Amino acid sequence: QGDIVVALYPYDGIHPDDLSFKKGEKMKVLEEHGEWWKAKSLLTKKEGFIPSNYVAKLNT
Repeated sequence: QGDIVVALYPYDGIHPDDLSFKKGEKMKVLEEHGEWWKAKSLLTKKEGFIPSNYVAKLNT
């Protein structure tokens, strides 16, 4: 269905598919792969891979 998560910690695309997100930023996951999923930035609509320990549901 697609879950919405908010960047809890800034991420600078260090990988080829890792999507970069900045704390306070919101992201949506289009697919879950266990501990890793691919989300997209509502700001630049960019999509990449995000860890399940840097982003979460809501926050501030």
